[PDB]
Order: sequence, then structure tokens, then C-alpha cells
Amino acid sequence: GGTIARTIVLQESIGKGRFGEVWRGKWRGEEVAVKIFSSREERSWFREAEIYQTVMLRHENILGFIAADNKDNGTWTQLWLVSDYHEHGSLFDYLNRYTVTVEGMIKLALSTASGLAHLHMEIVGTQGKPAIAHRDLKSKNILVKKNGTCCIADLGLAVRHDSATDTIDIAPNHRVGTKRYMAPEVLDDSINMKHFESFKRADIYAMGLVFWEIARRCSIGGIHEDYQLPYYDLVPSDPSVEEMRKVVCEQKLRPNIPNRWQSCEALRVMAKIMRECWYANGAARLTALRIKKTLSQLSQQ
Repeated sequence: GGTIARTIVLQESIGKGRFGEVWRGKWRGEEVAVKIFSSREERSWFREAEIYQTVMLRHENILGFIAADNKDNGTWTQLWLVSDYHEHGSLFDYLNRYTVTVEGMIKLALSTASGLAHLHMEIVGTQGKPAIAHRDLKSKNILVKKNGTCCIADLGLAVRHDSATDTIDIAPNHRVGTKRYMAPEVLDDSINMKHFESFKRADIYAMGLVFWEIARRCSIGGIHEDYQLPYYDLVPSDPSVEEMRKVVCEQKLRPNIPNRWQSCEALRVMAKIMRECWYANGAARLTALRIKKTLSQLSQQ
């Protein structure tokens, strides 16, 4: 018989995924995360297995994929995705629980930007890696490791690019992703979905929102902001595309940058990155590589 799912024992329910159910399992005595899909969710499971098996994808700031497998319990078939387990869970959970130091904030932001720069970068060669855009970047889709660094997860909605032809591996549907984090051009449907660079630029807007969530939690002299999602002050908890479009596209609002962020160099650098991710024109936004470079210089200094 098989040698992956057969040997894993589910221990604790972690929660529901966009598709499937997430569990903490034990494999060869180690904790692993297991996402289980039903037979009717095969397309979602297969596509996420396909993205995670991309050549040369592995990176310290991308969730470590172990295997895809099937498990027949005697009544129905389960479709499994097994990955590394991170006890802290999501960056969203971590930021709700804790405040971070200046060093802590920089570690979280630089590791997120390093993972995004790796996802976005094409690596040439026989064992080359295509450029990939996430399409659903948010604090609930980033995990925090024991060492206080992040890894990007939930790659199931990603798209991959073939650079020689400037084509995308799937026929992308409009407005996939979490509405709160959708870029202005995604919200108003002006995005050119035949242009792969458009998807990278939309991910940068969302990373800007995540950086704002982290910076609120940076405590200096015991001073910090409470945890909030971006746009908590302007839209309902589960907002519609129309609610988001009216705020982001028509009123042209972005999350507020508190005055106290001007009194600290690390917070000034973070606030400037946010503004340069939030431009309505995707072509004016910073690239993930440029952000990684700015933050590497900040972690050093």
C-alpha cells in the first residue's frame, strides 16, 4: 500500500480552508499540517498540489510542501495535502495575540517580502522556476515560524507565468481572492488579466495592507495600536466587492497611517513602503525585490 497518508494520524482540527478542512497530524512522530478535500473538490485539491509541486519552489519563506495523497477510509476517498506544521499559525493569529518589537516587526515584514519576491521571480534554467502570483495574499494566508519569520501559504489560487509567450497557465476568473485585500484594479475590473505583471502588482497592494497590520502591533515605549484588519474603520466584517470598491476606488481611501509612526525610523520606512504599495496605478508600486532590499538595509542598520 501507499506510504504517506496511510502513516499519518489526525490529532486536532485546525479549521476550515477556502476548500477542505485543516488538521494537525502526526507523521513519523512529527507534527504536520494536513488539508483534506472531498471527492467533489478534486479540482481545487489538484490545482493546489500542482502549484506546490512547482520546480524550485521551496524557500524558507514559502510553506514547505510534503506530499499530495489519497486515503480511502472504506466508505469514501479523502484527497490530502500534507505540509509543514507551524504552531503559531497565521500572522493574523500572531498579531492578535502579541505585540512585536521593532526587530520583530522588521523580521516579519522582510521575511514576507522575501517569500513574495521568491514567488514572483522567474528562475531560468533546465530546473527553472516560473514566476507565480498569489492572488489571495492576506495575514490569514501567511504563517509565523518558531524563529519569528513568516512563510507564505495557501497557494491554491496562484497563477504561473510562461515568460517566452507572456501567457498564464490557467484562464483566470475575475475577482478571485479575499475582497478586503483586492487591489483597486481588481475591485473595479480594469485589471488586464492577460498581463501577468498585473497579478504581481495586485499582490504588492495586498502586502502593503499586511505591513500596515504588522506596524500597528510594533510596540515602542509600551505604545502600540490594537489589532485590526485593513479597512476595519470603513467596511463591514465580510465586505462585498461593491462596499470595497466604493471605499478604495471611488472615495480613494487607504488604511490610516498613525502620527506616532513618524517618530521612529523603522516605522517611517514601513509607512513609506505602504504608501508605495497603495498607489491606484499598479505600475507605480514597488516590486517585492525592491521592498526586500529596503527592509534588508533596515534590518542591517
